[PDB]
Amino acid sequence: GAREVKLLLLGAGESGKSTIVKQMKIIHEAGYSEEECKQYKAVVYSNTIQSIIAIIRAMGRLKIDFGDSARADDARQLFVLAGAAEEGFMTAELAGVIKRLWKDSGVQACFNRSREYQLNDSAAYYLNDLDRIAQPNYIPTQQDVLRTRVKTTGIVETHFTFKDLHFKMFDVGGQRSERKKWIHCFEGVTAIIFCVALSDYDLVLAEDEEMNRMHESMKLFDSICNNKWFTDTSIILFLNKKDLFEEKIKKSPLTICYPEYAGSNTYEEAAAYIQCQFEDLNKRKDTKEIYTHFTCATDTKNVQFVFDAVTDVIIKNNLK
Amino acid sequence: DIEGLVELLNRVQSSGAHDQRGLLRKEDLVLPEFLQ
Ligand SMILES: Nc1nc2c(ncn2[C@@H]2O[C@H](COP(=O)(O)OP(=O)(O)O)[C@@H](O)[C@H]2O)c(=O)[nH]1
Ligand SMILES: [Mg+2]
Repeated sequence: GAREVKLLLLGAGESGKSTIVKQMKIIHEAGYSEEECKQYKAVVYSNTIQSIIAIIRAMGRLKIDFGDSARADDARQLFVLAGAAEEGFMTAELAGVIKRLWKDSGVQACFNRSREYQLNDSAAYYLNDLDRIAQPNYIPTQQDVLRTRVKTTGIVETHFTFKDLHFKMFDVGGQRSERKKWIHCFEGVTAIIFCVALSDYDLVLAEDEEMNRMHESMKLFDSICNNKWFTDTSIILFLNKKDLFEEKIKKSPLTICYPEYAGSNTYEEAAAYIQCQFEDLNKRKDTKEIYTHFTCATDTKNVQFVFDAVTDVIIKNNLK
Repeated sequence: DIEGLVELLNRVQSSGAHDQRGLLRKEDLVLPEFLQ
């Protein structure tokens, strides 16, 4: 009989939970039709503008000047044009204002110091494709839709059948929940997919945090996998944004996150070191097994392959 | 205490980039002080 498979996505904000949900829709559901894609044009532009604005705000805070003094008027114009722009369309005026700012060396300098503030990882994706996106005849591709960031109102869920299993994937993400709500989310969970943004390793400590983002994530993973209530639940670990981590490891040493790291700064040793940090938190290596996969949630092919392997685990873990 | 875990979940899952998710809103359009 097609038993129910309740999947709970957990992890810090921006770790890729929403993205995994949309990949399921693209992989095991109907995905997005062109008509549905056109519907995202407005959020694509909103996200694009929010991104350039985030970088501009950081320049003021970090005190980074524009490569060209003229860009200051563009920045102000950016705010007025955006505030009057109709949702869904981008004028040649706003497009130019954004292209000039994104091009500015000062803006790029701030963009490259994103570890010092909080910039969404879709910023570069859209900002680099201003040629394609700005055109009035623009039709968001499936990948563009995947990259959109939307308003998270309450628990999100998605249904889909895979290998004669009724998957119910839940993501509480963001929406602050009460003890009751969480207990309800946990009861019935067949497997937990814990997402981690590998690229968060070089993030500057916030004013009110005792430990860096990576260690906060480790603290939570520690409570989850060692909690007796999940003894039988499959604990899947997604070390995500491996693509961003790989790009970063070149310039920002892992020693930023783990001052004790004495390995080399290759993608391989740094990633392995992080895999061990999380997996070693398991206090019952004899009993529980952690199923780790390095991912790129925005890569449908990779997610498909990985979710395929997670399913095989769910099946056999069902002592059958 | 599970109540402690719940606290940890809300704290960890709510962190991250702000004002960078929905449709444009008058709040995300405020002009940064250094540009006034
Ligand atoms: N380059 C890259 N970006 C990613 C990856 N996974 C997620 N992102 C982006 O990072 C942001 C992460 O937040 P999101 O996916 O909404 O998940 P959530 O906030 O954890 O629920 C999004 O803007 C994604 O497009 C990845 O593997 N690689
Ligand atoms: Mg979130």
